[PDB]
Parts: sequence; C-alpha cells; structure tokens
Amino acid sequence: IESGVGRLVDADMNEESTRLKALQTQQQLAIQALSIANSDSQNVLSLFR
Amino acid sequence: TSILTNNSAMAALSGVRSISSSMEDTQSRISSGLRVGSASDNAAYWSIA
Repeated sequence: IESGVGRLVDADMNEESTRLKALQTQQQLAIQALSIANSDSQNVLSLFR
Repeated sequence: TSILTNNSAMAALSGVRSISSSMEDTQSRISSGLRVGSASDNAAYWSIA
C-alpha cells in the first residue's frame, strides 16, 4: 500500500532537474530581453540633441 | 525646397515604424520562445499545438 502511495505521489528527480535547468536558462534569457527592451527606450534622445 | 513637407522624413518615419514593429515581434519571440506564440501567428499550427 505504501509502495502504491509512492507510485502515486513520488516524482522522478531527473525530469525535475532538467526542468530546473531549462527554467534557469529561460529566466536568464527573459532578463536579458527585458534589459534590451529597457535600453531601447532612450535611443530617441538623438533626435533632440 | 518646401518647409511644409519632408518626403525623406516621411519615408524615414515609415521605415522606423516597420523596424519598430519587427523589433517588437522579435523581442517577444526571444523573450517567450514560442515561434508560434499566439493566434496572430499561423492559426492552423497554433490550433494543432
């Protein structure tokens, strides 16, 4: 019965590790893209010298 | 030379608008992945996904 409880409730660690690495990479890319978007705004100053 | 109209400036404005739209699309695409990210993309592939 506790083996069945484990089968219903336990999770494989390898897939979670892969997801953690993927989400860390996605967070890094999202942060870089957000920084680029923020830096995009101030380019308009060249028109107004 | 007319001080009331500027054809070169208007063409540059249209070019800037096109570049801004393309940059926004690519920035969202790189932020969230998802080459087909919304229904505004290829509708059939979005529905299949």
